[PDB]
Amino acid sequence: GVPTYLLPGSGQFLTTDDHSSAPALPCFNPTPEMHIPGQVRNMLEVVQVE
Amino acid sequence: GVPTYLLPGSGQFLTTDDHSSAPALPCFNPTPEMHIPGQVRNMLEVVQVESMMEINNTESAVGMERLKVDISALTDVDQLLFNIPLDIQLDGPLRNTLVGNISRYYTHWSGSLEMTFMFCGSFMAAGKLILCYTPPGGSCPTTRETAMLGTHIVWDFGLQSSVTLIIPWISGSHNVGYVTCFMQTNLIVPSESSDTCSLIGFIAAKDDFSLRLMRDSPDIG
Amino acid sequence: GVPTYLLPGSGQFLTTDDHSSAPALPCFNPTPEMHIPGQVRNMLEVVQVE
Amino acid sequence: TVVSETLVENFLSRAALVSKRSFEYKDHTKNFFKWTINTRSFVQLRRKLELFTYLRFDAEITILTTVAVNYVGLPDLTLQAMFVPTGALTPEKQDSFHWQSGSNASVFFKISDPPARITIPFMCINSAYSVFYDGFAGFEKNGLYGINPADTIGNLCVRIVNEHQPVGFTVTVRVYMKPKHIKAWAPRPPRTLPYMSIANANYKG
Amino acid sequence: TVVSETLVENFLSRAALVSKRSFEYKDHTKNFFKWTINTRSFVQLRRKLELFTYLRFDAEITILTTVAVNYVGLPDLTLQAMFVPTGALTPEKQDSFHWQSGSNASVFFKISDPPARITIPFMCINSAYSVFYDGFAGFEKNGLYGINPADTIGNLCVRIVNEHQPVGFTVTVRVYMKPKHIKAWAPRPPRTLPYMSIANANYKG
Amino acid sequence: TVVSETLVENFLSRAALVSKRSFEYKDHTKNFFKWTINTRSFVQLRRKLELFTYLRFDAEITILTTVAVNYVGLPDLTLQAMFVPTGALTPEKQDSFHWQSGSNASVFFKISDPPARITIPFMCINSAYSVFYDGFAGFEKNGLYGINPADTIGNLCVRIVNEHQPVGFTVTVRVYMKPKHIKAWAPRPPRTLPYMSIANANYKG
Amino acid sequence: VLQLKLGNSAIVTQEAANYCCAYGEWPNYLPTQPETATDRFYTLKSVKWETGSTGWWWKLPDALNNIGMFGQNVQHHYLYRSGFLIHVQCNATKFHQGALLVVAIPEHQRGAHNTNTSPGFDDIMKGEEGGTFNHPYVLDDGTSLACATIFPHQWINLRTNNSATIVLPWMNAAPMDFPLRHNQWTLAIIPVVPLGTRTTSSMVPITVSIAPMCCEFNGLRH
Repeated sequence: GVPTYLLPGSGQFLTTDDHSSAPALPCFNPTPEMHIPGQVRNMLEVVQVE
Repeated sequence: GVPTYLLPGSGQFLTTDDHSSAPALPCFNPTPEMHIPGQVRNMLEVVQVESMMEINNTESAVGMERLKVDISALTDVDQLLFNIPLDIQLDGPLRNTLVGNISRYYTHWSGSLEMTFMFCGSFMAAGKLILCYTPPGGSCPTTRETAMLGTHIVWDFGLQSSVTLIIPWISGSHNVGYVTCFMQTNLIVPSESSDTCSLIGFIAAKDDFSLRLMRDSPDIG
Repeated sequence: GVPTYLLPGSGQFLTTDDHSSAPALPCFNPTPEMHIPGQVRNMLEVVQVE
Repeated sequence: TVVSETLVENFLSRAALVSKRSFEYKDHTKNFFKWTINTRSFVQLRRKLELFTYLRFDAEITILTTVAVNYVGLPDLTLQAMFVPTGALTPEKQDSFHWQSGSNASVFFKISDPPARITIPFMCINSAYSVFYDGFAGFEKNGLYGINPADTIGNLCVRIVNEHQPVGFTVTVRVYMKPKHIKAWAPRPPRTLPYMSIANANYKG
Repeated sequence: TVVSETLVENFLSRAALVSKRSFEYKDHTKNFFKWTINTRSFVQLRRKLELFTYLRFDAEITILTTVAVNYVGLPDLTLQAMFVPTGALTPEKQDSFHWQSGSNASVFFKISDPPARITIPFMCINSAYSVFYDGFAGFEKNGLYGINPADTIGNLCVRIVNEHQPVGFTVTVRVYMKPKHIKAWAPRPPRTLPYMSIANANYKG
Repeated sequence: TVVSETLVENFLSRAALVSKRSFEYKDHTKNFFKWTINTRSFVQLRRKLELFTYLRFDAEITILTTVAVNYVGLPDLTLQAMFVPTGALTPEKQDSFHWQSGSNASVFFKISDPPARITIPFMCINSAYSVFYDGFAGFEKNGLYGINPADTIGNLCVRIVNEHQPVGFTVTVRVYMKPKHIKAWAPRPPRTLPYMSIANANYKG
Repeated sequence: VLQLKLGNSAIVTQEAANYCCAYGEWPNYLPTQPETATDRFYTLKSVKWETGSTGWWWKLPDALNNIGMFGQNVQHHYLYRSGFLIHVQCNATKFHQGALLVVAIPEHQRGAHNTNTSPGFDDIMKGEEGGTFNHPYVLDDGTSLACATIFPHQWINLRTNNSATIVLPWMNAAPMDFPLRHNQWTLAIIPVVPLGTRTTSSMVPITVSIAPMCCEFNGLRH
C-alpha cells in the first residue's frame, strides 16, 4: 500500500488534543435541537453583566 | 482503510528533523507581533558589521591598550609594525570579532574580507605608511620591496584619515595570508603634541561572504 | 484520522528497495555541480571502448 | 503587566479524570466495576458545569489502564470496556452471557497500545441535559427530589477478558471524559460554598 | 581550500538536551521532578541565545525515557508528562488531585514507543521573550535584579502513572527542546568570559 | 543460450555492509565505536568504486542492531547514533557533554523496530569526491601521500543511551550504506591484483 | 556652526547631516504628546575626561529621573514610550589626540568582577550622576569590546569630527514601560584611545545632550 513511518511522539495520549474518534453507537439519531432562550456562545457575555 | 507498511527507520528520533507535532495548548492566541526595530533574518548581516581587531597582542598585554598600536617619534625608517594572520581557528588579531565569533559555529568559510584602519593621533602628525597584503604562500616580506610585489597602497596621515582595503576572497576550513605594515618615513609631530600616537584596525564582510555546515562553538568560556 | 492496517511484510529491511528517508543534515546546500569532462551515464559506454 | 479562546466550546472542553478505582487482585482460588459516569463526583468538573443550566454535548470516553507491582515482569492483559445504555436491566449471572450480548457496544484493548477512545453520542428524550432540575423523580407523588429520570446516560462496565492470571499485580484503570460540540444555555451564579453531598444542593456554611 | 543556510531560523534551531535528571528508585516501603525549562542552564544553548536580545519562538518539547539496570528484564512503565503554565499555584498534596486536573495539558506515553513530542505555543504578555532585562522584578523597590516577572513559561512536571513496582531499576528521563518560528531582534556581542552563575551576568576573568 | 539496467545509477547502488563490530559487554563494575565510514575497507565495494575517478553521491546509512546471548530473555536497549561531521574536534570526556550537543545530528532507535535509516547529504569543498588523488595531504611539503584532506565525510559515533544493564549479552551493530543520486566521471581500468593496504595503491603480484 | 533649535532652547553644534538612525528606523508615534512640555535638550553635567579615564555610562532614562521639566512626568504618570536623540559634543583643540566611542547598548545587564552577588538598586540606578566603567574592555557585562560595534555607534575623532549625534527609537517588548523600573537603552562613551599631551595631565570636557522626542504618556494620576 502506502509506506508510512511513525513520527516521534506517536501513540501518546494528550489532554488538549482535538481529533475524531470512532462513535460508540452508530445509526443513532440524537434528539433534534429545540430553540432554548438565552444561548451563550461566549463566556464574555456572562462577564459583561453587572 | 488504507493498507500501509512501516519503512526501515520508522519511529526513530532524529535531531535535525523538521515535522509538525500536536500543540500542547489549543485554542490559545499568542500575543500579536509589534514592530521591533532591527529585525535580523540572516546571520550574515551581523557579520558584515565592522569589528575591532586587536593588533597589540603580545606578552604582558592586558586591557584597553590591546586595541591600539603605539607609534612614537623615536622610531626609525622601515621597521615592522605588526603582522595579522588570517586564520580564524587559530588565534590572531581576528580571534574575537564579529566575523570570527560567528564563523566558529561553522567549518567551511569562503568570501572576501575588508580592513579599515583609523589614525587616532593628533591633527598635525605628518609622515607616510605602507599597507601591503600577502598572497597565500607569498614569501613573507623581509623588509620592504617583497611586500611591494603585491597589492599595496601608500597611505598618508595628513590627507586620508581612513583606510579602505578589499582583500580578494580568502578561504579556509578544517600559513596562508598576512598583512604587513612598515614605516615609510619618520613620524613628525609638533612640540606641544604627544610623541606617541596609535591606530585602530577594523574588519567586516562583503556581500559574497558565505557560511554553512553548522557545528558547536569550540570556546566553552 | 485515516484508519490503516499493516500489510504482511511491513517493517522489514530490504537490500534492493528504493525509498525516501529523512535527511540527516537539513538546511545544508551541497556544492554546485561543475562540468566535469567524460560524464558516464551508462556502463555500456565503457564496454564499447576497445 | 499590560474573543477566540473565550468561547464556551473551548471553556468547558478539557480532559479530566471522572473515575478512579483500583480493584485488589491476588488470589481468587469478582473483578469488575460499573458506574453511572456522572459529572457530580469530580469536584472541579462539577462546579465547572454548575455555571450553566442546560447542556448539550457528546461525551468522549478514554480508558487508560496501568498495572502496578505489589523481577517477574508485566504480562499483557486483554480488557473489555462495555457501555450499558439506560433501560437495560442488569440481572448479573456472571461467567455467562450479558456482557457478550451484541446489543451493548463493547471495545477490546491491550495493556500496551494507544488508549481506547470512544465517542458516546447524545442520548436524551429532551433537547439537552438538565443540570438543575426543580421537581421530583417520575410521578410517585413524594418521588425523589433533585434527580430527573429523563436524563440518564448509562453505566460504563469494564472487565478483564482473560481468566485468572497467577500474579499479585493490581490493575489501575483511569477514565477521562472530554465533551465536544458543547452548547450552553441559561448561565447561573457560581457556588462558593462547599459540597456536602452529590445528591442535592444542600450547603453547610 | 576553495545565503540559504546562513538564515537565523536554521541557526538557532537545533535539538539539545536542556534537562538531565535521574531519580533513584529501589524500595519506598516521592518520584517526580519539576523545572522551569529555561535556557540559562545548558551552557551551549545559553551563549547560543545570548547573541540576541529579544526572541520569539515556540518551544517544542520531546521527552525521551530510558530505563537502566542496577536476568530480570525491563517492564513497561506508564509515564505522565504535564505542563504547568505560569500562574498556577502548587500546594502539593501528592497522591491526590492536582496533576489530574483538566486545566493543565498532560500526555501519556509508554517506555517502548516513539518519543512523546509536544509543541508549546508562545505565552507572553509582551511581544517577545526578554533575554536581557535591565531593571528589577516587579515593583518592590529593591525587587530582584535581572529577572523579569513578565516572561515565565512555566514548569514541566513528569511522574510515573503506575504505582510502586518492585524493581531496582533507575528511570532516566531526557528532555530535548528545538525552537521553531524563530524571530530575532537586536543582535549583541558574544560573551567570551565563563559563566559564574545563571542568575546574573557577573564575570570572573 | 540466447539499456535500462546497464545504467550507472543502478550499477553502483547496492546495499552492502561497510562496518562490522561487536563490543564485549559483561560487567564493567567504555562501550562505543567511531569510524570514518570510508569505502576502502569493504573489499567488494572498494574495487566496485575503483572503476571510476570522481564520484558524486548521497550516502544513505542504515543501522541494524542485533543482541546475542553469551532462559533470561532479551531486554530492549535504547541506542543513539550520532554523525560527527568533519571539522569537529573530539576531546572526549565521556559521561558528560559532547554527544548531546545540539550541533551534531543524532537519532534514537530501540532494539525491536524498523532499522534506523538516515540520508547523509553531499558535503564537500569541491564538486565531487576524489577516489584517486595524485598529490600530498595539505601543504606540508612532504605531507602524507594518497590522502586528500579536501574530502572527509566525518565519523559515525554510536553509543547506548541507557546505563549499565546487568546482563552478559553482546550487542552486534551492522551499518549498511546504499548511495543514491550517483554521478560518474573518468572510468578507469579494474585492479586485478590484491589489496596489500587500504592507505595506498601498492601491489604485491 | 549649524544651530539645532528644538523647543524654547538650542545648542551650537557641528553641521548635522546623515545622522545615525538606530537599526535604520526613527521614533515614530504609536500606531497628548510632549513636543512642547518636555522637549528641549537636557544637558547633563560635564564629566572631566583624563588620560586614566575608563569611561562613563548613563542608562535611559536613568540620568533623566529628575531633570528639569521631564523629572515631573517620570513619577507623575503610569506608562510611557519615548524615543531619544543623543548628541555628544566633545570640544578640544588641534593639539589633543585621542578617540571616543559613543555606543548605545540596548538592554544592558551589568555585572561584577570575581563575585556571584548581583548588584543592588543604588548600583544599577545612579540617577543623573552616572557611573564609571570598572573594566571597559569587557564592557562589565562579560562580553568583548572588539565585537561591541554591532550596536548603533558613532566615532568621535579629534581629527575629523569632535561631535556625534545618535537617535534612539523606542526599543521594548511592551508598547509602554515603567519609569523607575526598567531601562530600555544605555548611553556609553568608551575611550578606546587614551589622552596624550605635552603636559603630564590635561582636562578635556565632554558635553552630553538627550532629547525625548516623539513620546506619549498614559495613566494620569496625582
